[PDB]
Formats: sequence, C-alpha cells, structure tokens
Amino acid sequence: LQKKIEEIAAKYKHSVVKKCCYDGACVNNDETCEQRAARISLGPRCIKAFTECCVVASQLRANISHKDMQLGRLHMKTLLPVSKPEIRSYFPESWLWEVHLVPRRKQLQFALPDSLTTWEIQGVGISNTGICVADTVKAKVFKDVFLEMNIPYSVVRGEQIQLKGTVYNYRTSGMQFCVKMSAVEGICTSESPVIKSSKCVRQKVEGSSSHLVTFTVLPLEIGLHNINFSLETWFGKEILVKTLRVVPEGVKRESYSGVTLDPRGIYGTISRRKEFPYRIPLDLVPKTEIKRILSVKGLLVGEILSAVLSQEGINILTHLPKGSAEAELMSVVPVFYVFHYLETGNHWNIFHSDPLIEKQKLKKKLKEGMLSIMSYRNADYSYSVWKGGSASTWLTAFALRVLGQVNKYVEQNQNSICNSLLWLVENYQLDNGSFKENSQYQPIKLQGTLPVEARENSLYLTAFTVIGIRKAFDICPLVKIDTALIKADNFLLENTLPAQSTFTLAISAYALSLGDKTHPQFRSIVSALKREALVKGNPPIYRFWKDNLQHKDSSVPNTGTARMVETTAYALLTSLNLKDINYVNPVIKWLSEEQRYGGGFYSTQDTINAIEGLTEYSLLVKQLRLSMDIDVSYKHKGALHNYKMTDKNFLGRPVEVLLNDDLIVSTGFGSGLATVHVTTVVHKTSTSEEVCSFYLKIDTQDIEKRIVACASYKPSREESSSGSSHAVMDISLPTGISANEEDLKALVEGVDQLFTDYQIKDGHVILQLNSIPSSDFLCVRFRIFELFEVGFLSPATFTVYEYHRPDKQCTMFYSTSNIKIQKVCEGAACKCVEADCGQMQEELDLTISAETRKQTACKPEIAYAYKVSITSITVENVFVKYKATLLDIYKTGEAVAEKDSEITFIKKVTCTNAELVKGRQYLIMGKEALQIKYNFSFRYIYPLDSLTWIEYWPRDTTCSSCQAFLANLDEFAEDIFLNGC
Amino acid sequence: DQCANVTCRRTVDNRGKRHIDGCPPGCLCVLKGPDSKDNLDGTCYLLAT
Amino acid sequence: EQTYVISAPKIFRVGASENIVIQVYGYTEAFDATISIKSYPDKKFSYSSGHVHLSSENKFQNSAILTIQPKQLPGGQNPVSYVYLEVVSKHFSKSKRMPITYDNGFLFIHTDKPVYTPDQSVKVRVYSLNDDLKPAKRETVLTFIDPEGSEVDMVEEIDHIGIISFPDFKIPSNPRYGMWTIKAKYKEDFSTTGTAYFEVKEYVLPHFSVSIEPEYNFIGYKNFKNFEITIKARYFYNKVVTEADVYITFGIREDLKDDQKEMMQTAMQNTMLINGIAQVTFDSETAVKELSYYSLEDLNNKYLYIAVTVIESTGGFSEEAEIPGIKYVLSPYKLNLVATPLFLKPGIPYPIKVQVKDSLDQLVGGVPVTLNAQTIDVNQETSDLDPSKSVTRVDDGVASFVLNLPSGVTVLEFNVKTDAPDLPEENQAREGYRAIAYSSLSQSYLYIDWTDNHKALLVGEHLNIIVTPKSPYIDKITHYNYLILSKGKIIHFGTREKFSDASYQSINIPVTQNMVPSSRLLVYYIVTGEQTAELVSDSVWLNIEEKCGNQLQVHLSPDADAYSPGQTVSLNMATGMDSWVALAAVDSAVYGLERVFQFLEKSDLGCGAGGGLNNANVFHLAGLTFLTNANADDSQENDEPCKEILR
Amino acid sequence: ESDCTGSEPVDAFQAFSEGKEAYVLVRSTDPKARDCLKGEPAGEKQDNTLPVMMTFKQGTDWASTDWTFTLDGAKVTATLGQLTQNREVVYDSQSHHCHVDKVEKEVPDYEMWMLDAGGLEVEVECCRQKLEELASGRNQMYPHLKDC
Ligand SMILES: *[C@@H]1O[C@H](CO)[C@@H](O[C@@H]2O[C@H](CO)[C@@H](O)[C@H](O)[C@H]2NC(C)=O)[C@H](O)[C@H]1NC(C)=O
Repeated sequence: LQKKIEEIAAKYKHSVVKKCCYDGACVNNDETCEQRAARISLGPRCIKAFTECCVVASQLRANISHKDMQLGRLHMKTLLPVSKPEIRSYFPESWLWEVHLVPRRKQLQFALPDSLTTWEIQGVGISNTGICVADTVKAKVFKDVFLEMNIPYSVVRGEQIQLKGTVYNYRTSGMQFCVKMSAVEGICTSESPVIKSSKCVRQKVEGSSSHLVTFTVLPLEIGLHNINFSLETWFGKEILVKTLRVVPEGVKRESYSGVTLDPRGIYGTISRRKEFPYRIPLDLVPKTEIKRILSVKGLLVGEILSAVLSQEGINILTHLPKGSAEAELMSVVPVFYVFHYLETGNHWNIFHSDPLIEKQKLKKKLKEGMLSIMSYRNADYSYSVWKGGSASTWLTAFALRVLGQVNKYVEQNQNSICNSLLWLVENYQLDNGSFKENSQYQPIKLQGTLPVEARENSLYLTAFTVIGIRKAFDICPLVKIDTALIKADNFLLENTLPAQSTFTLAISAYALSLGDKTHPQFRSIVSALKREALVKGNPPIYRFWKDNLQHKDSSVPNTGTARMVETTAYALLTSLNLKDINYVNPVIKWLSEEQRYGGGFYSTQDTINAIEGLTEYSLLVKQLRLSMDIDVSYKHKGALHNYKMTDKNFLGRPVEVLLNDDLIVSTGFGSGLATVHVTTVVHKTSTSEEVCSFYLKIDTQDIEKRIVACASYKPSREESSSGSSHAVMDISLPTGISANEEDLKALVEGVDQLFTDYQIKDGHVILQLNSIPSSDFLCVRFRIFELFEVGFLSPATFTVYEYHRPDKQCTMFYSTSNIKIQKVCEGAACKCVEADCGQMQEELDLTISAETRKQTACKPEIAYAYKVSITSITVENVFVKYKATLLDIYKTGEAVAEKDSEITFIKKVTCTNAELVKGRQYLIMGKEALQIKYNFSFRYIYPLDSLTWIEYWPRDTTCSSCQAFLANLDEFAEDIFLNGC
Repeated sequence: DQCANVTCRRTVDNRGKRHIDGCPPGCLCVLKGPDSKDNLDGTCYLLAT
Repeated sequence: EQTYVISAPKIFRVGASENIVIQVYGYTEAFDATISIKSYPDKKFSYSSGHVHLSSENKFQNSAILTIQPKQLPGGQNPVSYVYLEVVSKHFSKSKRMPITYDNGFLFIHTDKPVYTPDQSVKVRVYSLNDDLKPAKRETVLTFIDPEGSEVDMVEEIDHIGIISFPDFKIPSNPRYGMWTIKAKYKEDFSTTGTAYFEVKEYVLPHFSVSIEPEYNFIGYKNFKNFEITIKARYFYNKVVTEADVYITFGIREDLKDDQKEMMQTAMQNTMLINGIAQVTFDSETAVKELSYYSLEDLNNKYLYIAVTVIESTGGFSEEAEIPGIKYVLSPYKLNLVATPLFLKPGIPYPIKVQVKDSLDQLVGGVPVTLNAQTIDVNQETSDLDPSKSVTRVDDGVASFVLNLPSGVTVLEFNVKTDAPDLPEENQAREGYRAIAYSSLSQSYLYIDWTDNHKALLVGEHLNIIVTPKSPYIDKITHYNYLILSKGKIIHFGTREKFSDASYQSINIPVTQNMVPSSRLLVYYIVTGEQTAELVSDSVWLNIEEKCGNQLQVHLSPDADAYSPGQTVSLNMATGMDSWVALAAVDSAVYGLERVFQFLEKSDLGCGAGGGLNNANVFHLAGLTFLTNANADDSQENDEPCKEILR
Repeated sequence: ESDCTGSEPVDAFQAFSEGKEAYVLVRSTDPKARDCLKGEPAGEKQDNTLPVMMTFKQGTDWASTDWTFTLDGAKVTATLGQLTQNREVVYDSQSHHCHVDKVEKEVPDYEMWMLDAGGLEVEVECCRQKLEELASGRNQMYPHLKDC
C-alpha cells in the first residue's frame, strides 16, 4: 500500500503536470473518473494523468481503514502540492502611528483600545544628532473573566433560536457567576422578567477554562432589536450589548419606479408632477410592511454622484456577487464616471469644502480601485476572469476599456498596456479579422443554431474587443494594433448585416462608431439599428430598443431587462458619436428612468454603458441652473416634506415612505432637471407566478446531512442546447445551518472543478459557473451541520440566474428540516408560539355573556367583524389560507366587502389553537385587511392574529343546550346592527 | 519596416536610473517580465502617427 | 629629508563632506598648500578646493573638508566614475585617481506590521539620513512590488524633518498573496536605496489551536538518538481537545530561507492526542540513515523540519502545525577571535584572544581552550610550537594568550580548540587561522595596543594606548602620527612627542560621541635617512558602546504588569535634546525586528581588526588612500575598498 | 419609408391585441379629448363584448370609468350606462402596435392609439401618417403630452 503510492508520487514528483494527478486522486463519491475528466480543459496530458491517478486511487480506497486513508492523504498531500500563503490568526490594526515634536519632554494621554492584546509601543527619535531607537515598552491589555455571545446574522420571525455563548475564566482558581438576559419587548422569552432582565442562577466556572451559556428566544417583531447580556461575578458586573436582526418570512422582492422632472420642458414635454400609487402585491407575507424608499437627486448624473460622494458604502450592484474580475472593474466604474463629469465639466464647486481635497480623495479611490484588478492579471499581461484561471480575451478587452478610460485621470503603465494589447492582437485575432476566446468563459447566450450561434458570438466578441482596444489605444499607439483594428473593423463591416439580433447589431454599431464614421456600410448598420427603435408616445416621449429583432419577435416588453438597457446604451453611444442630438432625448429619458436608486441598472455591462451614455450626454449639453421647490406628500394624508433643490445641495439623502398612501412628488416653476426614483421592497410567500428559466431541485440527505442543489437551463426560443452563460447559484442557508467549506473548496480548486468560484456571505452559499447545461442537471453537493438549535425553522431559498441576465432566473423554497407534525404545543412553554395569533373560542361555550361579545365588537380597535362560512383549506409554504363565504356583515370600519362574496383568511401555520374546519360557520372579528387586485377585481384577505375574536357557530339547533347558545348569539347579532355604537 | 525585429533593452547606470536602448528612433520598447527587475529586455514596436 | 602624507577616505562619496588630512615633516618654515578635487583626467573643472596653512603653530598638520556637489556631475549615458584628488604647494604637487559612489545616506522603511490580511491598511514611514547621519531632507520615492515582481504603486514625498510619512497602502479585498517588497529611493542625485518586506496572507478560520514543543532548540550528540517532541492542542473556548489523531512527518532542510525540504517517509509515526497532549520521540540517527547522511558528522548546521496534522475525532476537523527547522549542532561551542589582527610584527609578542559562544551566540565562561601553532621563518624551516592552554574569562568571555615567536618568523598557522570535560573530541570546537608578517625593507615595524578592551569603550572615558615600535633607527624617530576614523570619515589627526627615555609611550585619546559605535585608529612613524622615506604603520578597531546622540526614552504611567481594556493611560517621552519622535503601537503577536546601529556601520570602509601586510595595506584595511613622496608600494588593482572576509 | 399597408382586413379585436394589452391615446382631432387617456382590458372576452377600463386625468386628479365594448369585425360599439359611442378602426399597424380609430358624429373625429408599452417606430409613424391623412388639416390634440 505504501509502495503502491510511492510509485505514484515518484512518478509525478517532478512532472510538469503534477496537480492533475493530485486532484485526480481526490475523493468524489458522486462522479466516476471519466465524468470528472470530462470537465478537464488544461489539456490532453492532464486528462490522462488525472484519469490514471483517479482510477488507481479509487481502487486502493476499496475496504480501506481510516489510518490507511489518512496516511495516503499524507503521501499525496505532501509530495505533489507546493505551498500556499495563509494565516490562522488575525492581528488588529496598529495605532499611535504619529510623529511628535518632543521638547526634551512631552507627555500625551489616550485610551487603550478595546482588545485582549499584548501591545508593543516603539519610539524612534530623529534629531540633528541622528537616530535613536528607544527601548520597546510592553502594555498587555488583558481580562481574566469575560463573557461573549454568538448572535447569528439574521433570524426569521417566529423561529425559536438558541443563543449560545461562553464565559471565559483565565484565572487559575474557579469562581461563581451568573449571566442574565435583557428582555426587549419584541423578543419573547420563556421565563419572565424579575426586575426587568431575566434571573441570576449561580453557576461555577472551573479554573482556567470556560462555561457554556444558552438563552432560548423567539422574535415576534421584524427589525433590529437590542438585547443585552449581563455577566455577574463576585468581583464585578459586565454588560455586553448585542443586536438581533429579525427578518421576515418568504422571499425579498424589489421593484423600481422612475420619473424625470423637467419643469420647463427643455429636454421634452413638461413634467412637474407624478403619482407613485400604493399597490399591495399578491402574495405579500402578512403583517409585514411594504417598504419603499424615495430618492430625488439633482441631475441625470446625480444618482451616481450621490453613490460615490456619500461613503456609507456602496456597491451599485449589491445583488450581484463578487468573484469575477468584472466585479473588480465595475467597482471602479462609478468613481471613474463621477471623476470624468467633475473634471471635464469643471464642476468642482459643488463641494462646499476644499475641492482640491475632494479631487484628491476621488483620485486615491480610483487608484485604490485600480489595484484591485492586479490580482487577475497573469505574467504575460493577459487577464483571467477567475483568479488563477485561464486568460480570457473577453475580460482582457474589458480591462483594457476600463483602464484605457481611467488613464486619462490616473496614468497607467504604458508597458503593461502595450503587453496586454499585443497579447490580444498577436495570438487571438484570426485572419478574417475576428477575435477568438481562449477560455471557456461564456459571458452571453445568443440565439440561433450552433453555426448561427457561432457567427453571432464571433461578431459580439470582435466588437467587444474592438471597443476595448479603441478605448486604450492612445496609451500605446502601435501600427501593429492599428492594423488589427482595421482588419477587425472590416470583419464587422462585412458580417454585421444581415443582423441576427438587435443586441449584436447595436454593439457592432457602437464599435464601428469608435472609428471611421464615414464608411457606407457603417451608415447602413446605423440605419438598420434605427429601424428597430421602439417609441413610447407620438411624438415620442420615450425611445428605446428591444434586444430581439422585430422580424423575429413583434411583442413589446412591459418591463426592462439588462439586454434592453445594454442595447439601448450602445445605440445611444453610437448616436452621441454621430452628434445626432435630435434623436437621443427620448433615449436619455428612458435610460434615466430605467436607472435604479444607487445609480446602477440590471447587470454589469448595461450599467457601465448606460452610465457612460448619461454622463457623456450630461457633458455634451448645456448645464442648466438648478432651482426647484420639490414637495413630496401623501394624497390622503399629511405632507411628507419638501426641499428647495439648488446647485448648492441636490444630492439629498433618501427618505423612507412609511404610510400606506399613494405618494405624490410635485414641483412648481423651476430651473433644472431632477430625477425621482422609488424602490419598493416587499416580501412574498410564493414564486409560482414567476417565470422560471431553470429547472431546480434541492434536497438534504443523510450520508454514510448534506445539501444537494441541482439546476438545469431552460433555453429560450431559438436558443441552442449548449447551455446557459455565466451563471450564479445562490443558496440561502436556513437559520443556524452552517456549510462545510471544505466540500465547496474541493469543488472549485481542482482541475476537474464543477464550479468556478464560491463564497459564503451573510448566510448565503454563492457559487458561480461558466455555464449550466440544458441537457442535464448540474448539482452542487456540500455537507452541512447544525450550528445552534432552531425551532419552527423557516424555509430558505435557492436562486440560480444568469449573471449578465438576472431576468433569466428561478427561485425555489426549501427547508433543511423534515419536521412535522405541528399538532399542539402542550400547556406552558407555549406563550411565545401562540403569542401573536388567534385563539378559537371554547366550542359551544355558553358563558360568553352577549354583552362581552358586543363590547368586543364595538371596540374602536376592531376594524371588521362579521359571520362567515369556510369553504376550503389550503397550506401555502409557512401559512394557511381559508377560503370562506361572507354571510352577514356586522361591522365595517375600513373598506367594505360584498355579502356572499369570497373572503380569504390567513394564519401562521405555527398556530394550533385556531384550527378551522372546512364547511363550518364562524364569527370572526379583527383588525385590518389586505386589498389586492386579482384578475380585474378586488379581493380582501384577513390575517388571524391576537385580538382576533373567532367562535364556532352551528347553523341548526340540535346541539342540545347550545340551543340557548345560539339564542344569545343571535341576541348579539340582532343588537349590533340596530344600534350603531 | 524599421523597428521590425530589433531587440531593446533596459539597464541601470551607476546612479540608479533606468535607460532604454537598442531601439531605433520613432519606435517604442516593449519589455517582458516582472517590472521590478532593473535589467529587462524586450523588442521594438514600430509606433504610429 | 622632507616628507608629506595626505590621508583621504578610500572612496569619495558624492554629496558627502569628505575630510582630507595633510601632515608634512622635515619642514621648519611655514607654507600654504591647496587640496583640491577636480575632474578626471583633464582637471579642467574644480569640484572643490581648500587652502591649509602649515606652521610651527600648526605642528605642520592641517585639515580641509571638500564636497563633490551632485549637481556638478553629468547625468545619464557617460556618468562620472572617478575624480582627481590633487595637492599643490611650493614644495610638491601630487594627484591621484579616486573612485566615487553615488550612495549617500540611509533610508529605513518602517511598516507597522510585517504580516497583513486582506482589507487591512499598511502604515509606512521612512527615516532618511544623509552620509553624516542627519535628516536628509531629500524627496523620496517609494515603490511597491507584489509577489509577482510587478511595480504596482509608486509615491513620492518631500522630507522636512528626516521622518517621511507616506499615505497608507490599502491591501485589496482579494490581493496577490505572498511576499511584498517596498523599495525606497531618492528622486535626485543619489543611488541610495532602502528595502523592506511584508507578507500578505489569506486568513483562514481555525477550528482549534495546535502547538509543538520540542525538547530543545538544537540537537546535539546527546539527543542524536532520541529527541522528545510534545504536541498539544486545545479548543479556542479554553478546553483541551479530548481525542484526536496525530500524524508527524520529518524532513531535512538546508536553510530556513529556502522553502525546499527533503522528506523522510520512514519516520511518519502516528500517535493519539489524549486529553490535550501527545508525545513522540524522534531517533535522528535511524531516520537520517535514509537520504544518505548516516552520521552526525554530517547534518551539521542543517535543520530538522517537523510537520504535524491533528484530526479531532468528534467533528472530524483537521488543523496543521509545523516547526520550520531545528538546527543540528555538532559542537555546543563556536570560537572567534577578538581584537587580534592576523599580522605579525617581528620582535613583538603576538597576542591571541579567543572567544567562546554557545548555540545562541552567548559568551560561555569557564571554557578551557588549547592553542597550537606552527611557524615558518624566512628559511622555510617549519617549527611546531609547544601547546598552551587558557581558561575563558567569565567576566568578558575572553580566553587570552600571549605568544613569543622568533624574530625571523614569517607565517603563523595557529589552531584553537575547546577542552570541555564532558565533550568527545568530535564535539569540541575547532578553528584555524593564518597570520602573515608585516613586510618592511628596513626591518622597521610598529605595534599599537591600548591597555585592554574589556570593558568596551564608553563615550566620555579615555583611551590609554601603548605605542611599541621595533626597528633600527629607533632613537632617531622624532614623532608619532595618528588618524582617527569613524563611520567612514577621518574625525581626528595629530602628532605626539616621542620620549627618548622609553621604548613605548602612552598616547591618550579622549573617546567622544563622534566615535560611536565603532572607530579605527591608525598610528604611524616615518623612518628617514638615505634611500627613501618609509612609513611604518599599524591600525586597530575600537568597539564603542552604542549610545544615542539624542537619547530617547518612553514610559507608561501607570506602570503595571497588565492593563484593562479601554483604560486611559499616559505615555511619557523624554529626550536629551529637542527631537522628533515617531511612535508606533503594534500587537506583539505579529512578531512570533530592525537594528540600525549595525546597518549604519556599513559606511566604515575598513575591514578586520586592524593591521596589514605592509604600510599601504595598513592604510587600505583601515579604509584610507594616501598620497606620499615616501614609498607607496601597494598591492595590485587596490582601488575598491576591502571586503570583510568570511569563513 | 417602407410601405404603411398593414393588417388587411382590419379586425378590432386583433387591433386591441386580443384584449391582452393596454393602449394610450396619442393623437386626436377631438378638442375635448381627455388628458392621458389610457384604455386597458377590464375583463375576459365574453361573447362579442369586452370590458374596458378607461383611465384619464382631469387637472391633477386621476379618474377611471368602466366601459363595455361590443366588437363586430372592425366596428366597435362602446357604451357606459346610457352613453353610447360608435367607432370603427380604419387602420391597424402590421404588428398591432398602433391603430387609427374613426369616431362617428356630425363631425366625425379621428384618433390614434398605440401600445402603452410602446411600439415599433416605423409602424407608429405609419399610424401617424394615416391619422394626418384622415384629419386633413384639422387641429390635433396630444393627450399623452399632458404631464402623464
Ligand atoms: C442595554 O444596555 C445599554 C447600555 O447600557 C442601554 O443603553 C443606555 O440606556 C440608558 C437607560 O437605560 C440610557 O440612559 C443610556 O443613554 C443608554 N446608553 C446608550 C449608549 O444607548 C440600554 O438601555 C440597554 N437595553 C436594555 C433593553 O436594557
């Protein structure tokens, strides 16, 4: 067994291709050796080494012992790999890094940082007598007994969480202590406050060890809630302030609405008012508020300006994960365009402080952003999409674009730019002028058959590379790459028409717009692009482009997508390069309103090209004076507030819209051009009415618990079976579930990688991928373990989508726990689950005194109150819906519902004592409702919570003594409507 | 033709400066290899107008 | 007979104030002399010049400080490498070709920590001194090189006070991991460079803590058959790991800088971690029978790399640990000479001071040392001396010897060994040395030595040197002459009256702050008459206490063994004179560094403990060039400074 | 450019995208044309009739009135309560992105409708030519340019 492996290592000890043998021998109980080698790309030799070592390792692992397996992992794991720089300890930031003029004597006082650290203070004196390294003085900040608590990132409302902690005792002698918890209102604890924070149960920590701490809580309210933890000992008392983040059930869904304010109609029709209506979505989680933020910025570029200049973050595409070099470049896109606006238009006076210091800061942030991409650069000055992966023509072109634009304000290394350009034109430009891709990275999915898809992708890549080379040409103006530009421009000229998609037509048009704008074929291409224009209005208020050609698809999209904004952006930039000012105003209005709070758009490419279009347009047209009185108010409610927008301040902070009324943004006679964006955030219980571009399936298994999450691509119309483009599999983990990071590492780090990048961020396992197949399923498999105990575990979500087409997606719910049944909660240890949901009255309870049934109905808090008959039961995810018939109405405070119309009720599934039987009648009285627009009519849905009075109501009178029961019931029912309390 | 195939070279004088030579006029030197090595060699590229 | 001696540093340093000494002899009437640094070889341009007056009031000795201005030198293609040193007077005019270097000053790059993790910020400043150890006030350029050799950022800053603060370098969120280099340089005029390193490592969350404790830090002959190793491991919540699987692999390593190692798949012994602690024993001999080696005579100064993997049994989690290298030590002692020039003066007792240190380079006391020696005279007749024995002084670590050799001896091949009562003959320390006789055509020799060197010279004390010459023409020598050098500059010079009523005479030298941390003394007399004047010289190296010119001291009030978090505390800084002070506060765990006084005396152009094969070599090994009408026969191509020899 | 001949024969239900899309009034010779007039389907196709919800703006107040359309080939008999209105779609673009209505009265007015979602610009321009031909010099109102 040892020799059988000594031969393997010795065979590949000095082989050039040695790792392929190594990660070939790695364990993979889910795929055969040939299936794993089928993904190998690093060449033919690597496939055979991988296959050999895989087969031999699998044969040796038959009926092994744990010691034999581990010893084998020792033999392989040492001779073949090299090394990797990494560290197991964190070191805090240093401090006191200052210089002082010491007149022979100077004392300075401060406060030691909050840390358990042996600090080392070092002084170095400089004078006309030379240098003096003082004796290093030590200062150990140390605590001998202290508590720490592990609070999870988020917790779903209703979940019973076990909060784990530890008290550390570094003293050599044990001691007594007690930890107590601070009761906050929304956080339901099983015990009760004494005087008001928990109870002190005295325990003992042994010397030089620790003791465990646990607190079970159940959040009833959503949001960030402060919880304190007190550690008391005979030598003192410490308070640890903590915060629990409570998240709603279901999926977060975010919609956007945009409005442009042109009070004098300079760029189009006058636009002084707009009404953002309050509309409740269909599957809204009950007892959750519809959040929506309002952002009113000063210019077309105002949103990006606020994004960069306000340093509270910020990524304009937070919904997209990091990992690709594209993300690192996109990080510098907004800062660049802000700098380009401020410098080209000379608008540095916007700052009330020193503009030179602000230009300094932006220059520094631009450089800081510029170092981020250095990691993705190879020795030959090519760039790789994935760190350590193969160099990509596509990404090298994009880096050349961003760097080439940035060089204007932060000069770039000419020798580096030259080597990158030459790596492009010397190796990956074909005789016909097109460019070919080296790596397997598929940034975009195009239509057509395999040959037609090939032509389309070749055209796209050639135009993209041409844009990059044009944007970076002035840094290294070589005749060789200009000749390359001529050949590529020729390929574009001859092969663009007849077009196969508006997308490739637009990008080819913009690439050619960067060169000779007088070639006849270019003019033909621009005409064909104009022919596909869509307009809203006549005379058009908006002008935009659909990415599909008209002769292939005549339907007009109702909402924008990334390809729509990107095609429109390329066409806009082409028109700006042609100085076609009459044609762009409705396009600018459309791109401006399609923008999003934060400055970004749908994906990455559309964002950068749209930002460039808006910015270049803003610099090309006259800068108008800015002066508006912008009033935002609710329709049937008070005025929210109003501000006077001027050039002094116009990047005002956003404002949250709390009230449930329709919003109205209006302005009088003004000068300028403002933007008004509203982001609506809701939480939904279902995903059925959403278009799924992926078949998804996900399960948890027991292994000899592991998550297996599979996806498969659903090709659109006329799309080939080759699979998707760059994809993302985002798996939200349930509360308290932790993923095995070794399994994920093993799935990306090897030559047989299944995924191209992974990360764990905020309870999400985010994997990225070059392509998800259409023919079959692709599955990520990784082990999971339970970090802390969670009761009433809320399901999590599994989302996969195309990185550059977030509209091609599919979201599915799953739970890691099988746990049923939910029969009953048994007495006490119960008030927290049944806290915020209804309790059914005692069946045929004759003690209810008819006047207590009326005073409860006439309560001003109780909005509605009437008698219904249940028609259907339904269980949807985490809630239960009851279809009932509205029989007799007894009260209506708010909107009205029709008699004998269908009424829906909803209760949290985790509520047992409100069990309703189909077909029985009930008297139901409660607060509030939801008014939805379904099909073409209204619908009302009523949640079942606390203070919702429900009672079983038989129709006949053969219930023995309940004859009298219905007597008093019909007494109340008779008295309520004849009075009007 | 001119800077078609002539190597160029970057070197260090006793003062620490970097200098490039081997490259005829009207051309640019493109140097391969880690930019921190003082002694680098590359080739000349014809440059444009 | 009238003679003149011009003393200058071996090499001229651009921008440095170079002090040039002139000492003339035989002249009774006063006269002036012009010292000059001009262009080579035409002497058309005068970089600088000074006039010195020589008189009886002056004792016919004077000094002139010249400076090669950097701006006066061309730039780029044909830079200046040499200048002409010229002395002109009524009596003589002599010149010499002097090489120049553009290395002037010191650039110390100080980063707050040596290891960084992503998203951290590197605090960096540069201490910049000129050749005279004063704030350079030159604008400085910093370059950052990533582990792949790419210059990724460059930033220059002007210097006002000698401390240059640079903006912080932000480590990227996903950086290139590995060894980063910072290079400091001056933007103009000079070729001075500074260099620092800092690593960027990827943080990985550890499951538990693993510690390895070897029996000793070195492996001697006693532990060559058995070496105890204790492997402990505990959870980060202060509990010992109950059960785990321990795997240990052993390797042989050449040096710790190179990450190459030769594994030994025979000693892959595996044990069980129980209740936090495991232990193994490594049979060095048996395991190193693999990979050749076989004996303990080999492996000396090589290292033993240790790798340990611990697999906790409950959760199956694994964590690794390593000891980079344990140096195999063949002898517990290492020998080195102290204050003993390897040059013989015929007729003078030759002293040898051996010094014994342990594996930590610490002076070991009470160590017996045996001294053997072979002698070769002019007749090639070899003679084996009788062995002598001393014991290491435990007050200074010194083991002193004095040797009486025949006047005709030319070469002394002496060997020293330790004689420990518990060490085998293999495990003793042994060092060999060769000393050559000073050569003089007039049989004229000079030997200097200053009472004795323990303790080291303290600034403020006095240096009582003894000057013993051996020659004919003894009682016709008029005076002695001396030059005191420190940090590559002639700081003092002069002449003392020779007493006709003694053989030796004490020259007193006040040790000043100018002489910190080391200095060199050259004493010479002139043998005159017919034929040609001859310079008979000797030199010694003076180790002086490392004392700051402007002493800095920092204290913490209140003084306590430990502090509590967030505690308000006062730091007191005290300096001898008004001084700038750069402060830093670093988590000491990063160190698991810099010493300026040693890197500062690289500007000393001298080598060895003093002496020389002849006069010209005495001047050369002291870092001096000289101009003389006396005999100046030097070795070949002796233009570059000496290089300190290694063994 | 191109030829503006589209959708022959004209079917109103086809011109209304089979009741799946909403249309906005962009040109009208009616001097009382409602500002920001948008018609959207308010129900399913039952028999030859079809519910149509009409939204429009009076001053700064949005209003909505329910209507019923009775479709017979190219003719549409719209009605709300007692008020009746006779229309005939006289032109429909090739992709049913815009159409030109003729409303009957003593002085018959002509209207141009287009997809609220937008239309192909060449077809929108064709509908515009048809409306300019029918209006024959009459003053046109632009209900969508009323700050909608
Ligand atoms: C948790 O502890 C914090 C810190 O002591 C409490 O915050 C303070 O509360 C007191 C009144 O109780 C105020 O006077 C202080 O100004 C607060 N300080 C800060 C920094 O906010 C907090 O009240 C505690 N919470 C609970 C639920 O007990």
